[PDB]
Amino acid sequence: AQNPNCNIMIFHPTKEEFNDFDKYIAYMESQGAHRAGLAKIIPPKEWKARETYDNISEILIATPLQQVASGRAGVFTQYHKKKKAMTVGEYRHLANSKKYQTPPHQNFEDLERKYWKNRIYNSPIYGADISGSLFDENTKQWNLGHLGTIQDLLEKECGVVIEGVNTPYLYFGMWKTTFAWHTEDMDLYSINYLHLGEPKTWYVVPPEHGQRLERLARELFPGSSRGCGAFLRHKVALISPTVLKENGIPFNRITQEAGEFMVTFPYGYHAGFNHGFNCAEAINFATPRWIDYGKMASQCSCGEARVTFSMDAFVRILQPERYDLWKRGQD
Ligand SMILES: O=C(O)CNC(=O)C(=O)O
Ligand SMILES: [Mg+2]
Ligand code: NI
Ligand SMILES: [Zn+2]
Repeated sequence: AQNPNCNIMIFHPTKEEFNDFDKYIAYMESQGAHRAGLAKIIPPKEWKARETYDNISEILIATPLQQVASGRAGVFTQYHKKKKAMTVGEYRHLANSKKYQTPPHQNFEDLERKYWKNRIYNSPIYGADISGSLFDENTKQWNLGHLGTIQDLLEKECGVVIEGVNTPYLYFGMWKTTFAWHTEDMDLYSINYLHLGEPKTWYVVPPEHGQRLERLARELFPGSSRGCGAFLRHKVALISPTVLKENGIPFNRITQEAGEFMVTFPYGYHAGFNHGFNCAEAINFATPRWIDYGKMASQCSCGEARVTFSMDAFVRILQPERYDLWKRGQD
């Protein structure tokens, strides 16, 4: 078995190897990359996403989210308080202000220490989940707006045509902005490109050990767990690396820098934080190997998780027994 310790793997495809996206994912999996739940892909030196980032300041962040924490430094939840609209240029200025800017630090490990010590005492503002793309239309390789759609993949594998569309999302971050522990909708893959700015640190649990994280989460968030049998789908719970190690949960960590891709694999729980002002693009995708994960994915039916239009058909076709309950949760 390749990669039996479930380490995060880093790949350096050549320009030739960068042509065929699906082929390269399958190659990474042949080397055991999926066992980690997360891989890094450094693009060939000949590649670029677009020419410059000089003209992005007028993008609108219609609903910036202030991420308010509750709990203790290593075990907390966050809620999202909606703020007034602002442009990317306004948000960048806010991220760089004394109130929000990254503190002085020695290296990524020192900043990580500071994050986990102090995150809860601040409420950073996250420009998350903005439909759109920063890839140039002329970028032919690894262009996250030109991937094969998940509806086409399901149709190809299973023979059933379904409604729905699959488009990317932009994330404008600042110091301490946080993504809570989660797997993707329907335990899909994700791919994330860090277009510009400061790094993003990731934590990940191997898919074969995801249920160990779920059991810890139920213990640590006992009210949330009574409320919903899949409450990590709410995307509000944080647990630090120190707490995971104390509880024997297998995990890994890595820092993504501008110009790098990350891929999350089906049922790979992940969480993390941004170092300072940045902009990432991400989208979900599927392969043949995903179908079995999609058929077994948990679902939230309590009402909280509320998701896109396109998840309806995935539940309907892959999980017909669960469909009626899940849809009630949507309504
Ligand atoms: O960048 C973020 O805030 C969150 N991203 C992801 O969870 C992802 O790309 O799968
Ligand atoms: Mg602009
Ligand atoms: Ni994700
Ligand atoms: Zn729920």
